[PDB]
Amino acid sequence: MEQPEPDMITIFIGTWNMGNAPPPKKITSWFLSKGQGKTRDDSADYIPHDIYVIGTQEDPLSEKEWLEILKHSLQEITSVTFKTVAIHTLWNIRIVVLAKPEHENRISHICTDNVKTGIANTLGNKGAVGVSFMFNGTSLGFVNSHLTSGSEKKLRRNQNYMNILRFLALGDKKLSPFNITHRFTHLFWFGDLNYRVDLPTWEAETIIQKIKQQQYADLLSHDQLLTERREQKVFLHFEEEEITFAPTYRFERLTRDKYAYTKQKATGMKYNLPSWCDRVLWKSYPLVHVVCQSYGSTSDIMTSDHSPVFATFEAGVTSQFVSKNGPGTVDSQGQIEFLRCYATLKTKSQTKFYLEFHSSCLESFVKSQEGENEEGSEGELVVKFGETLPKLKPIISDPEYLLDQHILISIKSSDSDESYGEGCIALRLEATETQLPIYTPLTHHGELTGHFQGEIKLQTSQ
Ligand SMILES: *CCC(=O)Nc1ccc2cccc(Cl)c2n1
Repeated sequence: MEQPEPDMITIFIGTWNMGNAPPPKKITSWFLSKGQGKTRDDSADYIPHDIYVIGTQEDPLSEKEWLEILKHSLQEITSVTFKTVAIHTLWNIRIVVLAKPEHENRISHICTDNVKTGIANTLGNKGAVGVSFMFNGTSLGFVNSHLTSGSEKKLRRNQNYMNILRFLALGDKKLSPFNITHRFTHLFWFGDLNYRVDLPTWEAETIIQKIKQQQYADLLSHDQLLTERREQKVFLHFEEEEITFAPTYRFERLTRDKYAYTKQKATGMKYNLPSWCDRVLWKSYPLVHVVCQSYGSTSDIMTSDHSPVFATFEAGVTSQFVSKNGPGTVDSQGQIEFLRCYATLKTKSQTKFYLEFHSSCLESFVKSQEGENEEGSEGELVVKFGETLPKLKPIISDPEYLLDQHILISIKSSDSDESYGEGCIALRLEATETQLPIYTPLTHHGELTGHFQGEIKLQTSQ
């Protein structure tokens, strides 16, 4: 009588800087996506999300204490006893992953890790925790980061981001050229990112007035995370839902009627103008379904100087496919061919380069011959592969499997074997047996290093 495997799941993401205070007795509004912003319909209150991922900062509770509160809260809402997938804490930064009991046998390869940011003085409370796992055929990653505080420290926040994405060891370790920004079908990155509204301190009361009027436009135009992202300084190739809720920091505790922005000994004589510190971003592989269903803040949880933030997503997932052939052999009906491909690189290096193709649809990664270096008009390096690239042999040829897969590409130096650029190509093509354009930007350490473009021709069993 087996339940069919899902094609889509819903995921709840929560971030809350708890301000080193215990929570109030009731926090269900958080998990219901109720308050300000893009909120969830009342008619969905009893429908459980498939996965709940809860990130805290300045969390004063034990793992045991917080798990008990979380599981009781979800049982009250849904009448379901959720299973603990993973819990990991670095200092007072914590991530909890809970899942419906029906998903226990769909989840495998659970990993946790942390990154400590800063050196000496700036090492010891900021960094990130994360969790990854497989959900049937779909790889999921989750990062909760508490970045450097202070309105004048946006560059340090951007440096913290680059250290976390380089050093957090999640996902398939065989994907050696790839950082967490390429290892997952869906990656969610959330936390107290600590970016501020960059307006003069003497405009504090003006800002509060704007908030009371629910007029966020002239504040969001100065939000450091939106401006740094627009300038490609941080979170390149991530998405965020439009913000339609009030700044979530810095509140007087025990009400939400008052923003506490003035400099005090307790703040290091820093101002904390109202800001959207608490954020949820994501990055999914090309042409995979991901839709943000909610993004908002609670109004009734007041123990911290931050309000909790929620976001919910409908995310596409795939099945664990088994044919008569693969896994454990190739299906010769299938092939992936790359035609007239070239990489354009920002590097000044004059080494030869080769490609590596990594995918779950291959028995193991494939290494190309070296390309032929030319100079582009505007000074650049162009690495030409012609029709020289290997024919990739997928393990399963069924189009219902193969059209849902992705090929990770690394371009590596022949001299050093180091990646100069990583990217991802979807096989969700408009046509099979047809030459079609392909394209990915290439990044390294999450910054743009080039592009890969050319044509693909996909052979399936149909
Ligand atoms: C966390 C260490 C590790 O290697 N995890 C791992 C291994 C294999 C995987 C396959 C597919 C998806 C994921 Cl998330 C995997 N993670």
